[PDB]
Amino acid sequence: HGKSVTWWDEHLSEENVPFVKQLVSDENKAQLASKLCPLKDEPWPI
Amino acid sequence: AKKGFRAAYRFQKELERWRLLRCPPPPVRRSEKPNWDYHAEIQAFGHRLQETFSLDLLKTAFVNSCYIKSEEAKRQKLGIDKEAALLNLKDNQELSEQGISFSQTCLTQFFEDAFPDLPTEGVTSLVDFLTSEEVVCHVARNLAVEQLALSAEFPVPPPVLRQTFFAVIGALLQSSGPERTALFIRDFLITQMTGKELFEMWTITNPMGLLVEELKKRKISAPESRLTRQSGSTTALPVYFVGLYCDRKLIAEGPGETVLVAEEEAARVALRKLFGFTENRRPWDYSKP
Amino acid sequence: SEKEFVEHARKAGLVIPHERLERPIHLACTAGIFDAYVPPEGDARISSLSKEGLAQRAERLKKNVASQLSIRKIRESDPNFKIKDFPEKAKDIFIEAHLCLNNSDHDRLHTLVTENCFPDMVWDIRYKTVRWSFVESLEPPQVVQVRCSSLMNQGNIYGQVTVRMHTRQTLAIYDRFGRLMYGQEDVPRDVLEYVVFEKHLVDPYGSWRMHGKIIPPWAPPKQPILKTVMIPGPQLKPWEEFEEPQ
Amino acid sequence: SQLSPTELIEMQNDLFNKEKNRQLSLTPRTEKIEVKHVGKTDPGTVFVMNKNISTPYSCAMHLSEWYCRKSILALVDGQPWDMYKPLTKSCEIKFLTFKDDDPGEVNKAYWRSCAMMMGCVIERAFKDEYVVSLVRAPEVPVIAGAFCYDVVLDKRLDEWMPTKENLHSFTKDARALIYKDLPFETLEVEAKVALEIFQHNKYKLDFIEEKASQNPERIVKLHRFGDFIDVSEGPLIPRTSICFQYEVSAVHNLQTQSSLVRRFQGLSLPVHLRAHFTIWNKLLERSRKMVTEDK
Amino acid sequence: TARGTASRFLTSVLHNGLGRYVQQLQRLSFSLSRDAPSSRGAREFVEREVTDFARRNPGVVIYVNPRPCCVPRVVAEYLNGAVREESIHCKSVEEIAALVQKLADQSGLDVIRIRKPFHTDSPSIQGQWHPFTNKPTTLGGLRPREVQ
Amino acid sequence: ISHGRVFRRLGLGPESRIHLLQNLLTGLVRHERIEASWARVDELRGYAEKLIDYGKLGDTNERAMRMADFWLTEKDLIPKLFQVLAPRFQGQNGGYTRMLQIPNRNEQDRAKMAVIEYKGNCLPPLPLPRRDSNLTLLNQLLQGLRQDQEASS
Amino acid sequence: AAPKNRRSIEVNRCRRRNPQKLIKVKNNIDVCPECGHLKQKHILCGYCYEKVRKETAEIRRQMGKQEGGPFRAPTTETVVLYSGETPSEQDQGKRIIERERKRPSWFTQN
Amino acid sequence: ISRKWEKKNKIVYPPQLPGEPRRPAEIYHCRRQIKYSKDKMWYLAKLIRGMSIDQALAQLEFSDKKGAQIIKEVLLEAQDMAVRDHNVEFRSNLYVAESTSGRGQYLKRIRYHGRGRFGIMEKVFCHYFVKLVEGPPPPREAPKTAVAHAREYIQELRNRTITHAL
RNA sequence: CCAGCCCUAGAACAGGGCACA
Ligand SMILES: [Mg+2]
Ligand SMILES: [Mg+2]
Ligand SMILES: [Mg+2]
Ligand SMILES: [Mg+2]
Ligand SMILES: [Zn+2]
Repeated sequence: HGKSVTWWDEHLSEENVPFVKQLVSDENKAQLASKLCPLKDEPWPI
Repeated sequence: AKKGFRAAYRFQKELERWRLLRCPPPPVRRSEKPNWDYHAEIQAFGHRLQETFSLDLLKTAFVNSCYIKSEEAKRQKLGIDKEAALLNLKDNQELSEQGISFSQTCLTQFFEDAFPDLPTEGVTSLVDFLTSEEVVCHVARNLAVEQLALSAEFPVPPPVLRQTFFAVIGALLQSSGPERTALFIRDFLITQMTGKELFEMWTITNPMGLLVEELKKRKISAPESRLTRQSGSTTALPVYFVGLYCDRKLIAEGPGETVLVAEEEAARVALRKLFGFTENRRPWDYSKP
Repeated sequence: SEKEFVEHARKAGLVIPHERLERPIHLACTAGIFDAYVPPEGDARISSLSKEGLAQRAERLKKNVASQLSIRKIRESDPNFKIKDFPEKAKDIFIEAHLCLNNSDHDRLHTLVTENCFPDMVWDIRYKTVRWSFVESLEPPQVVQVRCSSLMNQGNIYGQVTVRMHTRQTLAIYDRFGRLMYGQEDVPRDVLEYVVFEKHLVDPYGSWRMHGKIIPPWAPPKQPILKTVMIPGPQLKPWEEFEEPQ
Repeated sequence: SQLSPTELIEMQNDLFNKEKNRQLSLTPRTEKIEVKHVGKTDPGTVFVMNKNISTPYSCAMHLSEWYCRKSILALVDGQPWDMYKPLTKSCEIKFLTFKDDDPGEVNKAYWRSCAMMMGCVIERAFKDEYVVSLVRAPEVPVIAGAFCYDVVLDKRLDEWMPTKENLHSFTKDARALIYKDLPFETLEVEAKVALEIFQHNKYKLDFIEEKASQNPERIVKLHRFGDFIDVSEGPLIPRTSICFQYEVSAVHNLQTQSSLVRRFQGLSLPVHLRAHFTIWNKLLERSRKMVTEDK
Repeated sequence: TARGTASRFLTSVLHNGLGRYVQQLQRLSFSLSRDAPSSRGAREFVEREVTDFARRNPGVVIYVNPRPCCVPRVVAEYLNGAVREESIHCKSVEEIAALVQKLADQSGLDVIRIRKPFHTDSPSIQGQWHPFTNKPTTLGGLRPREVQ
Repeated sequence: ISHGRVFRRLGLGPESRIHLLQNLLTGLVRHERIEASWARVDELRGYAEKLIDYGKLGDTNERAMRMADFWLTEKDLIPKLFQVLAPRFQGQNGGYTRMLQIPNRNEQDRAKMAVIEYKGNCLPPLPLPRRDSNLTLLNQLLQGLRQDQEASS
Repeated sequence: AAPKNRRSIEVNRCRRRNPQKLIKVKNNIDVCPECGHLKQKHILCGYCYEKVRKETAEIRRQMGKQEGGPFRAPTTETVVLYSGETPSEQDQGKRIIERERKRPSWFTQN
Repeated sequence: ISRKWEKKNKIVYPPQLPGEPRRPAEIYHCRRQIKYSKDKMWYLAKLIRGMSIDQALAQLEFSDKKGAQIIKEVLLEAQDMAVRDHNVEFRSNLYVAESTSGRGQYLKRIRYHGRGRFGIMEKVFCHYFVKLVEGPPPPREAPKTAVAHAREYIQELRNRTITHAL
């Protein structure tokens, strides 16, 4: 089985690529917003 | 053009040798080879073993039913009347059966009088190993019985080889005495047991179980497996020594890679010590009583 | 340094050396068949009756004046020529030719069959193993027609005899690797052909040699091949488009 | 009856083999069929195939290995067709891949194949003392984020649900099953023999009956790969190893007035359409939800 | 050169000599000529010493073939199936008898280097050395720095 | 060291490179689709974009007039440049050209060749590598994810 | 500089069989879904490009035959049409090329 | 010269008895007097050794060597021969068992250097031999695992014997 | 994970980027 190489743009569609970009972008934004207040969640003893 | 004939003939010999190395021909029959005389070969086979056979008995034993069938097929293919002499070959089935029976009985009796502690299954396995296809075929091939056996399929498959060997045994039994045939068997079959082990041909499955059964028979309570010495426990190749103690008395000890294999080896050693087949046993007496 | 290659294989025949031959080409047989016998499409059912086939064959062989005059010319050219003793000899020649093709005896096959029958029966079989046999014959071979070609430029007469043969044969054509390719060796399948033997009458020796093998147009198709065959599509150029036939 | 699971597997395999031998002996001779290739790549191609012996997989082998690698489904002139199903008569064939313009049929076939694989894994990953019965393969469209399978467990297993460790174990079992290439064989049988083939699952018997009701000739499609036999609609993929990425998302216990059935959900992507890590995680998180579609 | 040639251990065919001795020479075939001056020694040997040797060794089939050949040869076929070919071209009767006695006393095995001049089956009488056969045991089998 | 550079060396030097790019740009303006070496086409892309930007700037702009006079060798292209290519590209900002790498040349050089083409030309469309249809498996799963995201809001 | 000794065949093989000099297998090969030929995933199909090149050569040959002068370039837009086609209202006012061959499948009307 | 790789294609085997396994078909082919170089052709031969015919043709289509088209033509001719002459169905069921490249008869020319010195320039020519076997491609040998290494090492430790002991 | 496109990274081979625009 000579499997070929595959990147993330090969199998996607014109209507799915921007959706994927937005779905990862807002995900990263929400993660950085949730990690924005570390002193109130569970800080280690200073 | 280099004038000469010695170089040319020697190079022809070299080319023949290279052709032999390249395409090996199938083995041809020694009888079909040019230099051959059947009566002389029979007499030489009789005289080389320091025995006094019977010529008719040997000619009866060295024929095979497959050879008879092949000759009958050739007769039917050629169209000649051969029912006068070809049907009177006296196939060696009865001689082979007599040889098998006498050899098995004599080997069983020899093993019983030599090792009294050998169980029934043990002596049966020993007899079957000494009369198996491999040992009998090796002995016959070393005695050149294969070359004198009149039979098709010159490879002479192991069943035909063993049948012919035991037919020779039966011919010896009918010609000479039973004691002489027993000495022949002792000299040409028991020699294959020199240096061999009991379990290599017995091939038991539960040595510890057989050992505890033998101890129950010999009125011994139970063996205890104990670690005597060890060389490394976390190494990649551990070495353990497991000993068997009956009433706090060491009866056998075995080394191994793991504890289970070491205990199996200790059980095997204890079984051999109980049955008497030990490396320090009496050598087999090869003498003339 | 000035060294060049040689031995350039080329095949070019020219009319000047083709016509400048000192000796004309001696042919042992003719090129092809002049008068092809067209059998009626009712033989498949007529062969079911024994006498209703023999009577029709005898009548058709007797009433054809061309066959009668050809037989008379063969008789007057060479004595000891009988029509009744011909079918057995033809059957034996056919069986011997098949056995020779089985045994790969090319010299005997050349003695039996002619120069126009040998290639068509040796080309695609020279590298295959065949196991042919003869089991039975349902209908005896029936001499249908006799023709004669007389070329007067050289005074050469060649007589051809057509014989309908209904045989029961078993064919098993293997391949050069040893695997079975065409059919089984134990199936006695029936076949019905027309063997056209040819003999040169001016020749003093005159051995009867098989020349042609005619099959009826209504004959059943041959047995299927054990393998699967793929027919490639039309190789089209880039500036060409495909046209689907209807 | 007192029958071990291995004994049931052996009996099913033996009966399927007997039916297959009967189907093969139904035709004593090897007839020649003339198959046209109505595909887009090589038009006008003709194949001289064997009746009930040659397969569209053999047709792809005749064409080129690229077809054997790409083409998953076959369209025999009016309908889908798996690769390992023998041809019947002369027809025309068109191959169908995953990246085609109308790959809906191939997607549904891959869905059914993954559902059957998950069902086999669930059936053979549980203990012997417990009873486990596969109901059917719920035909959910491609828009649904997962393929589901209905399983009825023992009465004593209606309390616990498989945890993350159990889901990972199921996924490992599915991956090990995929590792060994298993061909999917499809056979056309009758309900009269399917009933005695199964003989144990009342739900499977009812499913066979309701599928043969709509069939005027009482024709049931059985599918079998390796040692497992199951009935499902539509053809299947030729090979198992085509399923590259495979996960068991979660399970949903639905209760009815008769009994409760575990609805196991799985996600899968072939080797031709494998996705990225984040894409696979998002699709698995979507498959984590509930899927409800019966009619 | 040991590395260039083969090697084998000192073995005996069919454990010869243990129960009874068997002459390993099965057949001995001479091929000579009647008029060639090179076959003088072979001719004189066949005249004089073949009968005494045949009487001394009954278990060997002795073949003699006068044929139009130039080099007198001797082929010894043994019980193991080995075929040893030697040339007796222009050799005196004493040398012929010496070669015949040599071929008779040979065992038929290959004439190559023998690694061990001895071969004893089970040489482990009374025990074989192992790294624990001479070290004393401690109370309970404790390791050097192990506390119980 | 070749850090922070945008122009690649071609021809026999700077002036030879300018002349080669000028000839390539003239051929491109004349034929609306040409093919050359991959590096030459990648270099010509920006010059063609700038030439279209200058042509859209109007006819009376003498700067763009003399720029086209220098670049377009065949003077029968300047009226074409100002009255065909520039007018048809008004709403488009930078999507004027299309460059695609073709298979290597059949000659023994085996060079990396590309084809550049002005959009909206009167030529058969190149076999552009298109995306997969929305009916594919992964595209359908992504459409389902998108529908779920839209229903969540 | 001169070599001091002849390099043996063992070292010769160890040098000219190293994976650094062996031709690597390219795994980006795919088939063209249109015509069924072979192409790479980042390169246009050779067969389709050859078809387009032949058609473009024919179109340019005809449009150059229409212009009997070398420096006679069209001042307006150009449109190519095939047999069985008529210029519409959006196609009027432009230069027109007429081809006897039918419009192929890949060429869109637009 | 020598011509045996072509004569190897004319051997005939005895018929296979009923019950024996099917022997796969073998097809030998060769191209003589190629203008390419011996080593440069051997590189492509080693590249396409052991691979399937389909993947070999796929690689040769994109290979930039001049011998790529040569070997592709040779493989196409060999496949056509195996399909037509030999009884080998499923034209894509072949794999390259052996693919070698040897030298042939060269030509000598004078290559001038200067100062009245010269060199014997050798116009090279190479023969390309190929063997196609009907059947699936053989699997690639995987690297030896740690378990196999440990087993072989334990076996080598166990196969020891007390040398010069008896 | 490395098809392809860039790099203040680089002979080749390597390394870092290609979602906010
Ligand atoms: Mg000078
Ligand atoms: Mg030189
Ligand atoms: Mg020199
Ligand atoms: Mg990188
Ligand atoms: Zn294409």
